[PDB]
Amino acid sequence: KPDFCFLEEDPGICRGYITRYFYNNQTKQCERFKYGGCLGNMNNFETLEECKNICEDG
Amino acid sequence: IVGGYTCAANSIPYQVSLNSGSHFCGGSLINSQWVVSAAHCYKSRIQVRLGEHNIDVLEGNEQFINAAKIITHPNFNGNTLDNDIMLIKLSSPATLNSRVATVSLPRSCAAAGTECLISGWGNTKSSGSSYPSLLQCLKAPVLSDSSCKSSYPGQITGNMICVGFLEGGKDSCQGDSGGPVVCNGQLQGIVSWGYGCAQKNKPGVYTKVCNYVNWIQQTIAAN
Ligand SMILES: [Ca+2]
Repeated sequence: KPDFCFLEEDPGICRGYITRYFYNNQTKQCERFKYGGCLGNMNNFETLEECKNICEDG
Repeated sequence: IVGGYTCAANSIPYQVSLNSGSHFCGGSLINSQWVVSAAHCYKSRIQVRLGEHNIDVLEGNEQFINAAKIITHPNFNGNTLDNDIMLIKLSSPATLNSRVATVSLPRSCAAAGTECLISGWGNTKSSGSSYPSLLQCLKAPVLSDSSCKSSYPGQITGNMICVGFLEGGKDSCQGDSGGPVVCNGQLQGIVSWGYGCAQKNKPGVYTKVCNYVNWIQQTIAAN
């Protein structure tokens, strides 16, 4: 897994309510969260499939 | 909207919900076939929900119209958030009157102290999370560029205005983006960003709509 899978989730400073997925390094699984639409981190994927591929093992 | 109150059903005829399967952003109907929103709320496919109140129940007054064209500002900066404005053209003219109405563009910019109304289906909790099914309203005054710039050193462009209360408690929050800030019957702001929600000395920063009237008129009148 790339380093970014271990970055904590970050909604950002924008006020949008956008559904995205992040690898919860604690529960060790991809989960859903709400991105504001701006200035987050790399632990932010548009689909759960993508996330499971890169961070879980797909 | 944090620290606000539930608006009377269909009390904000110009407020629209942006949908791509669920509610992600807000907006305002400026004319029967164009909706103003924020650039960071961009998506390839978007449906505009007009006449809404309770976004979770089909109440019968709503109009579901799809976007025909989506135009973000040429100079939108994804980092500084400068020029956070976007125009959406509806594929069919909205049937206007009473529960669905347009908002007027600014004839002059608003001066600090002017009282406005901010509405949206965003988070109501400054600490935890809580999303209302019903439309929330908030009355807040435009802050001075001085206070805004001191609140956010190095981060305020001339295309942004702080609206809110330095003592916190009231503010817009996640889910409100693209939403309307109307003062004296004119659209003056678009919910953009802010460090957290309702935090002390961290008011909400909005796109200064008066800096784009000419661009808006031209784009509409040529699309
Ligand atoms: Ca409804």
